[PDB]
Amino acid sequence: PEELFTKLEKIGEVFKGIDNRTQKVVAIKIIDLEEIEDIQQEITVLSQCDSPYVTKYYGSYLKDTKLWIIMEYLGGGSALDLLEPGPLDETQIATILREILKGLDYLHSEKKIHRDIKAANVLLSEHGEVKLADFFVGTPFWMAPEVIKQSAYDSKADIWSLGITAIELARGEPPHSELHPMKVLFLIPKNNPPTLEGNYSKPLKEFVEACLNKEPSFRPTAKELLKHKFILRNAKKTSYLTELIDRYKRWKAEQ
Ligand SMILES: [Hg+2]
Ligand SMILES: [Hg+2]
Repeated sequence: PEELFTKLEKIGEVFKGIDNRTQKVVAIKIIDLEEIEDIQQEITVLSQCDSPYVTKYYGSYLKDTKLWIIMEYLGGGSALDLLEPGPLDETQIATILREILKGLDYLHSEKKIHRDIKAANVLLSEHGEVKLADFFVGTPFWMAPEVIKQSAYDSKADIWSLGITAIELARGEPPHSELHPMKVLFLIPKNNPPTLEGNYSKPLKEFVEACLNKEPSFRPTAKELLKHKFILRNAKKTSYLTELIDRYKRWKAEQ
């Protein structure tokens, strides 16, 4: 059946697997089909995406009642995983942001909206390549005020989410992280937008402020932000991110 792949360790259950034809590692999500419409939608979008900044989809298979979804394997962890040992520096922040922006620029140029940009959905390869993962929708802390209000929105909603993600990358968590999500649901539309507080460079605070404009048309586009002062002064080779990957592995081993 699906002996085109060898299931390795569990990493909806996700497994590391190996493509028997090439010996390349894949991620295998196995869903017991026994609502299916949401799974259905996710698969169609992934197969419609084709970018090095977006997790590759390799195909779906049915075995008995189980759907096998073959995905790009990325063994560096999520950006959220990499915050666990301690703070990032601004080079690491800018580098990660820059790659997310390339992914957003790709998606926004293809008339797509991610709708769930957050550090947990930014995945790294073992070599430090950064890609976007995981397809009123979103995760409340990162949701744009127009999304929460169930108002009309477009790709600018992702830009707001990018700003909240920039705060998460700098501070380790989004604004309001200690509050019940239902309270956050009224706070976001009501309150002044968050700002990055603490000892960060002016360009970084300015990058965040630009994303977090309550008026979506005043937020820059992903193309524009790729040329932001903070990105240009601070972003370096993605291969330098291996240091963060190593930091996490060491941290995770010590418990
Ligand atoms: Hg996609
Ligand atoms: Hg796409």
